[PDB]
Amino acid sequence: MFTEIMRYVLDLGPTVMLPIVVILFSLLLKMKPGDAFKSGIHIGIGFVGIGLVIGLMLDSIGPAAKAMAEAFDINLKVVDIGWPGSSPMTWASQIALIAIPIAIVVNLVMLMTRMTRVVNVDIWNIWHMTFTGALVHIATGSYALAIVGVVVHAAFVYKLGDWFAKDTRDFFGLDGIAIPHGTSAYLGPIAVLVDTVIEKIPGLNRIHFSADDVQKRFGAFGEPVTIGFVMGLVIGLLAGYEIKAVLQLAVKTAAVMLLMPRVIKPIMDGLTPIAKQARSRLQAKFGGQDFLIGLDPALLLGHTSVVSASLIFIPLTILIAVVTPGNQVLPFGDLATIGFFVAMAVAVHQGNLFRTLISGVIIMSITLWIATQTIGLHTQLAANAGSLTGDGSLVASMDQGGSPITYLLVQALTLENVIGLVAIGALYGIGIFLTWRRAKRFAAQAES
Amino acid sequence: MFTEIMRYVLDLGPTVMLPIVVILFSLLLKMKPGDAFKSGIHIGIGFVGIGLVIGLMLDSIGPAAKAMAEAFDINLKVVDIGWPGSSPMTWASQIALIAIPIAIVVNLVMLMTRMTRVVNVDIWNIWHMTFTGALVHIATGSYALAIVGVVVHAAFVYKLGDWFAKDTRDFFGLDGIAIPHGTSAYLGPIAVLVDTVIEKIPGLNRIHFSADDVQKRFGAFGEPVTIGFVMGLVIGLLAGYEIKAVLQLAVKTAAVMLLMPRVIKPIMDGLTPIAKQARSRLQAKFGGQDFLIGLDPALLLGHTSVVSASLIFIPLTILIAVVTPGNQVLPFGDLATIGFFVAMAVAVHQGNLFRTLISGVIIMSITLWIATQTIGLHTQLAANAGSLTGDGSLVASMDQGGSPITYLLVQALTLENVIGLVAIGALYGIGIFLTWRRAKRFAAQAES
Ligand SMILES: CCCCCCCC/C=C/CCCCCCCC(=O)OC[C@H](O)CO
Ligand SMILES: CCCCCCCC/C=C/CCCCCCCC(=O)OC[C@H](O)CO
Repeated sequence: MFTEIMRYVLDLGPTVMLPIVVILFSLLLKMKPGDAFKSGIHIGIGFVGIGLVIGLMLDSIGPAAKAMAEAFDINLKVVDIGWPGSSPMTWASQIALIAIPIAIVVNLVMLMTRMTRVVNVDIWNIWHMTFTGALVHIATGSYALAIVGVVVHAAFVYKLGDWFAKDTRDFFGLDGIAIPHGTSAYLGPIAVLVDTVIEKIPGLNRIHFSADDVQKRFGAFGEPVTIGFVMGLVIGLLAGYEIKAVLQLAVKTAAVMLLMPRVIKPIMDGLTPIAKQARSRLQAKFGGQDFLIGLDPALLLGHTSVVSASLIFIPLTILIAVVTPGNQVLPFGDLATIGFFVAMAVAVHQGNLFRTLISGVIIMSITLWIATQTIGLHTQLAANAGSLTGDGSLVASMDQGGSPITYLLVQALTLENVIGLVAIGALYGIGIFLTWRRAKRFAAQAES
Repeated sequence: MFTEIMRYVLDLGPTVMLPIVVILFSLLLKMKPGDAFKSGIHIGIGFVGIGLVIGLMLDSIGPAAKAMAEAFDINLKVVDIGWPGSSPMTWASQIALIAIPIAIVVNLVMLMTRMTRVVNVDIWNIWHMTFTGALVHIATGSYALAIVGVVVHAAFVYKLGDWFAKDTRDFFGLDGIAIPHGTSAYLGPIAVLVDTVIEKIPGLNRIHFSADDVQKRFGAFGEPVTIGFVMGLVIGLLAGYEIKAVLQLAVKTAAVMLLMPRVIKPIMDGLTPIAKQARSRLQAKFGGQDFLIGLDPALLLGHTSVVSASLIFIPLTILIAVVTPGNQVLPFGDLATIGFFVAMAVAVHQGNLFRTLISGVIIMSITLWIATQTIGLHTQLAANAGSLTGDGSLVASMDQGGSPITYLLVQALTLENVIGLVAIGALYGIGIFLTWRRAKRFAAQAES
């Protein structure tokens, strides 16, 4: 049955499934069988560590952030269940398993018609696409309209990996990798718009503040590890922790700033030989068709700037939630892994924390406002998965709940808040246009 | 008073308290302030990662070994509770908190009287000493004899750090570091005996199964990472796991071989700048004498040749427990980290799996046999700690329970089985004599 062969391939995990597809690629690419095996193990090993550092993030940074929001006594009565809560609900929809073959086919069609360079192999991030269908299915009521949302969610991110290819390869050091999924990509265009505006504003276009400058004025006290200690201290202090817990958390936050890059290196260390052999064999067929592998946006968290933005925005997002007019959602389950949101924002600004701070507030305010506009649809998905206890408490999430993709599609096929559609649609649409044009220059520059 | 501050110094953690001593020492050495902080933080990051990888060993390789051993739940009716059960029991003894100052004073007296060169900073593995005293207290009924056993254990392990210092540097890369605590060091004298016997037998002295020889023969299939995958497959199969869990475990058993070296390096990188400055200042004052810092035995598992033996000996330590004469103890809790038993054996035999296998079988048989002869004390150590029911189920553990130190100390002051005292004491005593000679030989070679 399709469901078993999929639910077996799904529950197999990236620890096993992804190595095999990478090994099978090298075996048919005339690579020595031992060398092909060696890469697959490293790719899986990196994912084991990636689950470990992220496990540290959600079990030490998460508890503190979840306590800061409660300590900051506000009126926000709806709690961000986060992507740890959104994904289980999304996998309970009737389109959960039918989306995975659909997304590949949209990729396969686009690959043949020369509409994408991304050959996605991360079949686990499709829950983001299922989320767009799930909320459309709830609002519209058409099984096809939900399926169409999956195709749109797939085709968009497949090009979101194309448009951020130089940013992933040159800034994050991920050659041949495209990061199409997750908040890092689909909120990327918002940052491409902000950095576009700032560059044309005089004076504002000359303000800089990179983490390298902190090390060029403080030394050991400006090193990324040291910042991970001080910021970890404040997160514990602002959460009412005792001096023991504050001191203990700070090293764990610092340990992220060192271990996280080390756990993502195995994937790069193993993917390098396969790409070069394939690049030595596919340039003579398809013709210079530099392909890209689609992987988890977790590989973007191995940047010292991203982790610094992640810890810095833990208190900021709680304040952005208060300030943001119209918001009723309290940040919670997505506060630990919040560098996912502002990841590609740092890449666009190339390290300028000044623009990263401006982008993040715009990013967080919009995602917090959108999640407030999807509380009703989100709570139905929770009920449609058994996650709604007898309380009936409103269920909302910043991940996928505040997605412009999922929102702009629902508000188009329903026409509830046209004013919301116009403002968000123009804001996101311009960002998509500017993100697409930036890649056009990049291709012409490199080729010539 | 003392108990309150002791727990606070203890509960603050190896991640927070060890940086404090390191930071203060560098400030004492007139080192730069920020340069002192950076070394302290990296050590904490090192111990954060150690807990993460040592938790993957316990939570993934553990249940696999706990499943293989369950086949023999019928013959061996006493279960090795392991160090995850022996350590808590030993921390409830009356001699627990008093053992920290007692062991530090012994180190000071031995350091001042120029009897040892180890400056132990792991005030957390002192429970091994408290275990020796506690069982002596249960057996002899004397508080003094319990304290005497603590001091004798402290004196032996402090001397064990000196005598196994070349191995920790030449074979492990832990310069200026001694590993005095743990099953690795105090069963090391057995390995020195096995090497001596084999090197005197003709033909058997010329058998080499080293890791490097494995790599040239196999290639990428003999590399440390690939070896862990293969053994992870067998461990999964022998535990009755499904095909997927066999494959999922195998990548995680290989991830330990790669991730563990990279979580201990921050401790090395933090301690290195301090060691050279301490050499620069204290050289002339202390007569050009080289000191060693005493840390956890977990830094010995960063050797790919040890993790392999930690997987190879998971089935063997079980199979040994069926043929060992007079064994009522089923290995269990210590199997996930069984490399903690044969660590220094790998260094003495210089990574020769032939001599490691012969040595390891001797060590496990002796510990399993001794663990059978210490059950009554262990079952009372649980009763006095509250970890017991009225069922009559007996408690045993190969960690500290099957310890030659605790057994020989108990059997000397009680004289229950004089035959067992003579046999274990002779083999251990001959080994200690061979171990001390090794230190004298190496020091004279250094002067040359
Ligand atoms: C630069 C590239 C990107 C450009 C992006 C431009 C803005 C996109 C927004 C579209 C929403 C348009 C309005 C949708 C509704 C149309 C009118 C309608 O049907 O309204 C019915 C309602 O009942 C009346 O009150
Ligand atoms: C290989 C090592 C060789 C060298 C080994 C050297 C050992 C030195 C021991 C000193 C402890 C002296 C005994 C201290 C016991 C005090 C007990 C006590 O307090 O007794 C009164 C109490 O009320 C009763 O319950």
